[PDB]
Order: sequence, then structure tokens, then C-alpha cells
Amino acid sequence: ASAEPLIYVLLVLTLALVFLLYKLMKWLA
Amino acid sequence: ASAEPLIYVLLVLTLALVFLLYKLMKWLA
Repeated sequence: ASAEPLIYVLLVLTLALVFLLYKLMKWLA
Repeated sequence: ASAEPLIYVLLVLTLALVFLLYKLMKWLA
């Protein structure tokens, strides 16, 4: 057991937020 | 009611993930 898998987890959760930002930008444009 | 407050929400949730990345980097260094 290590913290190494959290590299993946934090990558994909941050990508989720970025994707939400993209959609919010479109909805506000 | 609008989507505008989600600008703040997405900003601070993404910042939370960035802060986690900082700590993970330190713990793995």
C-alpha cells in the first residue's frame, strides 16, 4: 500500500474540474 | 438563479486539487 495511486486519482479529478470549466465557459459565453 | 456562482465553486475546488497535488509531490519526493 502506498500513496502512488493518488497520482492517477488527482490527475483525473483535476481533469474533471477542467472539463466542467470548459462547459461553464460555453454556457456563460 | 444562474450558473455564475459556479465560477467560484470550480475555482476553489480546482485549487483544492492543486493543493493536494502539492502535498502528494512532497510525500513522494
